[PDB]
Amino acid sequence: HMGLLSTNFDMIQALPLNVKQRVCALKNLQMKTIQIESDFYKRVHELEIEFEGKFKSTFDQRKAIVAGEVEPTKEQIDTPILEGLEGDQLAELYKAAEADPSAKGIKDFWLTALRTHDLVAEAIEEHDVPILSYLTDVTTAASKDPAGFKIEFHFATNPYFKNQVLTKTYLLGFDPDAEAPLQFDGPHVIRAVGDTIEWEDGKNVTKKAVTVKADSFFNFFEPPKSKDERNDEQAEEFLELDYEMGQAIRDTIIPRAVLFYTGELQSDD
Amino acid sequence: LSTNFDMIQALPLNVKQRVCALKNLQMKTIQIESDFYKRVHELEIEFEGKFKSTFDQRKAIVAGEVEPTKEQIDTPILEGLEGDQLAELYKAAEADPSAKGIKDFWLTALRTHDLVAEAIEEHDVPILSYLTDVTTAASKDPAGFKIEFHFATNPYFKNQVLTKTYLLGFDPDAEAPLQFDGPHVIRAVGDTIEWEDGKNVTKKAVKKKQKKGANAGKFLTKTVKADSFFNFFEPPKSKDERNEQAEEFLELDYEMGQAIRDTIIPRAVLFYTGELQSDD
Amino acid sequence: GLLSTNFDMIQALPLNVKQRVCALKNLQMKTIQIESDFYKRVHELEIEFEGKFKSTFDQRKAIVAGEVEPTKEQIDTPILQLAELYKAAEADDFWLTALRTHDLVAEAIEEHDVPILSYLTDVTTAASKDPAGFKIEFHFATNPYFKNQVLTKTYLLGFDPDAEAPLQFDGPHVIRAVGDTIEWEDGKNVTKKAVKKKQKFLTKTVKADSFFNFFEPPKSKDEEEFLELDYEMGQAIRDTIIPRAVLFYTGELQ
Amino acid sequence: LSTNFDMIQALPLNVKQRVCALKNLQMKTIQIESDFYKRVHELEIEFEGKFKSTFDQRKAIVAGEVEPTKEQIDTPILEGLEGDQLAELYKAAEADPSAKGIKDFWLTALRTHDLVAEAIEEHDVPILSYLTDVTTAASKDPAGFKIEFHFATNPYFKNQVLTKTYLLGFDPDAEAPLQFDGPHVIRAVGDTIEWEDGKNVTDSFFNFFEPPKEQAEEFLELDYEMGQAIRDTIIPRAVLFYTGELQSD
Amino acid sequence: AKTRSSRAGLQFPVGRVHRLLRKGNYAERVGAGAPVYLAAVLEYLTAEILELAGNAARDNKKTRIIPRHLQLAVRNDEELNKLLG
Amino acid sequence: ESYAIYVYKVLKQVHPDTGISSKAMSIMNSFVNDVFERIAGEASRLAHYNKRSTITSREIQTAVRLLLPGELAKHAVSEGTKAVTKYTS
Repeated sequence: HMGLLSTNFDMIQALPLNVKQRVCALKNLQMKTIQIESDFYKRVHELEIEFEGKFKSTFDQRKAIVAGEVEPTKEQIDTPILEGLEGDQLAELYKAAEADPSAKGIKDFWLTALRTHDLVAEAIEEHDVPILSYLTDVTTAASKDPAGFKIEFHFATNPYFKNQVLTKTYLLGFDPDAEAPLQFDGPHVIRAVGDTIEWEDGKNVTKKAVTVKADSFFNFFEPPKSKDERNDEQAEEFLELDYEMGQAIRDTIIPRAVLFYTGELQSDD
Repeated sequence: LSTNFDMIQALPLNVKQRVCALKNLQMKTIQIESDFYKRVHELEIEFEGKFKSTFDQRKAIVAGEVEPTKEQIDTPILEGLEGDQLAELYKAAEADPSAKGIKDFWLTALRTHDLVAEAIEEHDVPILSYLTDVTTAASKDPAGFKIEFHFATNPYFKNQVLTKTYLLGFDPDAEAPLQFDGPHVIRAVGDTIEWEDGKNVTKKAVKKKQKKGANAGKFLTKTVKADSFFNFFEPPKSKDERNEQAEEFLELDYEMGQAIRDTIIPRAVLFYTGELQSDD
Repeated sequence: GLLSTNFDMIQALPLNVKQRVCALKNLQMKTIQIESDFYKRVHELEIEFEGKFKSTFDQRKAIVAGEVEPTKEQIDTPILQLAELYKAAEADDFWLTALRTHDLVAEAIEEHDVPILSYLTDVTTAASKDPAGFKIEFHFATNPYFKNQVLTKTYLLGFDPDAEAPLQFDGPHVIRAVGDTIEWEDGKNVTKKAVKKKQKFLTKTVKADSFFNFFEPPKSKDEEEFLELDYEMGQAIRDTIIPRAVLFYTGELQ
Repeated sequence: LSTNFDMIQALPLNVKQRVCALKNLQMKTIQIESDFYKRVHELEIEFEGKFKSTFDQRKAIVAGEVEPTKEQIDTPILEGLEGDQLAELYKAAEADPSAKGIKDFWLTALRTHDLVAEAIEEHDVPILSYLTDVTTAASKDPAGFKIEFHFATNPYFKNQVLTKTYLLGFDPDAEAPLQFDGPHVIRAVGDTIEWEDGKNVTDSFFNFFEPPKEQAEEFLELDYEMGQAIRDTIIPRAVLFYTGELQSD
Repeated sequence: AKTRSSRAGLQFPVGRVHRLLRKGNYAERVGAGAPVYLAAVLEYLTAEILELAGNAARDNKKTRIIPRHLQLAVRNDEELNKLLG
Repeated sequence: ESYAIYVYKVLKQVHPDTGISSKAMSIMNSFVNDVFERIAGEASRLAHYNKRSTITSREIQTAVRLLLPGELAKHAVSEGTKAVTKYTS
């Protein structure tokens, strides 16, 4: 929160000017230390881009398993479906339901994973659920040239829209702002760019029937703007929450999708 | 912690084997994450030198070894103040020449952080007033990091520097392979405080009753652990070392060390002024 | 303990007599150790006599399995009117009947265990010295319920007084019991049963009543009367049923 | 009468001859068991000497002939008592030099055992107060055991020791071999008490030395059980009955 | 100690309770008094359950409160059973 | 979340030399978290009937009374009020 109302404000008020000016020097060096951190975060972003290819293979296999394209191996089968289960309990769970050959792959896998995460769950409304049942994969990739990252929602052939993939892009800034140089917590978002959904007829859940904007998860592809039309701080708050949800999908859900499917993970950590 | 458990129960064994296969693939992703975190650690070790200059200048200013420059003076002590308030704050106290440096600087910074604040007791305050600097550095070959509390010549102990090292593992735990969130702690190594006479605040004596003993219904004097911040240099033994409610204390020890290394040391003055308060 | 029937007397004894009583307790401990050695010797005697009983028990196994035919003297032994009883049926499950005749074992034998126990070719017992204990082997035949040729239940026993309760020695006690792993086939595990819960209904396999739970013994130190009852059933099989098996078959013992 | 009687009758009787063969083998097993019990009897006789030292030390301590040792003193008088209660109990009475050892030790031990308690009458208590020792020993050719009640100089009878012997059979019956459960009792032989004048209490416990040798066989069996209780339970753990911490049959 | 929770006599984390209340998006703003109150109430419930479960551990001659001890303590106390059951 | 350290402090305060298992401590953590969730949810509901959705000691108090049964509720309210009093002092 910073500013005044600083926990140790009365102390700094009582400090003689001698130390009051020394504290000012420490603030100046703190600004320099913040700048070094920004360079660090740029390096970490490049490191994420480097490892994208290393993670790609495992995520592609997950997509294959979810889509029923490939079958599990013996080693994969001898993996506990839920961690922390005794052999007796594991046997009970495996023998609690009989195999249905009709069910090809995991159904509603990404829908369930997204709705198990609290932040994303608050965005999913009832009319978006059947649409999200078609989510075959959710992928992310980070760029350095326009400084940002993207999240791609790969859908199947659905009676709601013709788009095969819906893309959400975030352009991010790694340098601290001059207004609040000491309030640097990592890369911030400069802007967000959504997608245009080729909705079928009468299926656009983002629009109400009163035509006015409705509440839907797919508004995620209609992000707020930074160079808005002056015809509005709520837009900035909306953009920050949109960025937070994008980070939740990119950094937490996609890396550990099954743990959200199994529900063994929640938003914290 | 198996949210959506009834669903997993209702899944046909056919889909259950696919979910377990996904868990195996999650283990593979975790291994790649472990390699990522190893690289990130090397990056921090690389940036140690870049941070050194600013941290050393801070240490010099706090100890009164150097005086602020014009650019340093024209930096607002409290960011976000109105000018009519900044001028009043500067003119609210007159300069005292006796005060050489910033006293209790590291004491104030450590006590403003919530987690560390819960560890500092009042009898620990005068000892922590001798804290000239707090530095941290990371190792790759033993795979860990250290926090060094530089003390001055004090009537509490003869130790010139109190060092706390954490040996941490970057590979997923065999116990909880899917619960990998980054490097975990293998064990923690404290220091031996050359306490003077009657100054050991980490240990006390209690006249307890060993009547709950062995053919001895008598009361005896026992040396019991006393509540102090310097018990930080007597870390909880790891699983291998000595053998409930000890892994939790060790994890809190690791959390406090991480708070000092990642949060307080990089932004110490922000905790001194209290403009930033983190918890965990 | 302090609730000793003659506690007021023991307190009323002068320190002079009380220290002498303490001496008697020490000598009692020595006597307890001598008894421990005695029981060890009796166990060694049982192991020695195992071989003496072995030949007769092997002949029993051969006769029960139809491997050998009886001799004239064997015919001339009363089965329990003799002519009427012998001539009552025209010519052409030993352990099942024998075990179900013993009351304690019978309470463990349920209906679904009867066809399984119809495969019992032999039941044998033997005692060990270095791993101080004994074992019971239920030798089964080729059965459509499990692949086990023999199901073994072992009891590890302690012949030395406990240091916690040194004066409470009553003979060898049971330290722990080790069962066996039954290679139950599919739908043949009589120790388990199915049940469901409200909502496709979710099936929940649950514990069932069977004699073969005898081969799933209670644990000793893991996180007690059940273990003692398991030991009692094992003692009944080893000491009473196996030595006089036909006497339980004929019903000549109550 | 046989529980599984219908089984033998409904049996095709071809295998019934096999059952008869098993009956013969059971007779053989019964004989082997008889030899086993004989060996156990020899083992008890062998262990008599091992128990002798401790039992004689008990006799000396009870009679005040010897004094307790430092190790002997540092044994809790009652098991399961902590240091507080143990010290308090020791501090409940002061040492009386007018007591020669344990008084009525064997009387108390015998009367704490349930079966023996039912035999002890009121007039037998002062007589049994002279019991220095109760010992037992087993024989092989007489095939049995004996219990000797060693008495002191008493104004009730001149017998120094009253002996009760049980002659036992370890061999299976030839007529009915299959009802063998171990050594049985053949007979019991008491002693002749040289009572003084007006002291013959014979309802009394000392009728135990006048053995009987449906109700008479029951008398012999209960007499044998009392003898076994004295031999196997009371004598081995006499002090446990003295303190009353053990009451068994 | 010197913590926000030490300024109310409580041994539960006032700061952590505040953070959880804000992070849970229960409302738009939360004052300082609500974390103090909530942490105090949770500390009281923890203390009462621990008291009953440790008394039960004593009645079972155990220095470690096993979960069965908490179960017996909860069932025996009618109010605790109404709250937790 | 985990209140294990604080639960342990409370345990040593109430019973000095008793201890708690790790599974019992998990049961205690679930108790504390469940009560937290119920009290916070009720506070949120009672704050919807307020302006700008601010949660003070009032909403927590009302939730405590509406959830905690009988004597427990009374004692909880007492200690909450005491704590807010000292925190303000």
